[PDB]
Amino acid sequence: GSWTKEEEEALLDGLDLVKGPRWSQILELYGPGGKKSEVLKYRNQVQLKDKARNMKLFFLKSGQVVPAALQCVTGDLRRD
Repeated sequence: GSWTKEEEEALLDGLDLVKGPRWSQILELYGPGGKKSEVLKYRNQVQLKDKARNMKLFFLKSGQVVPAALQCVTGDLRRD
């Protein structure tokens, strides 16, 4: 359920590397058999997308800087 700090860092690094909200490519890097590591092996594409939106919402709602990697996550950030 809840994410570790390492998982959150991997999602942000993945977004930076795949140059956009390309969730399957993040799992090529960090998912099961990931090229970099398996730190996101238990998060599916639906989970990556929702977490990226929730992290962007967290920075916005707390008045903190949105990292460049999350600026490509656009549109509605509300939970389904």
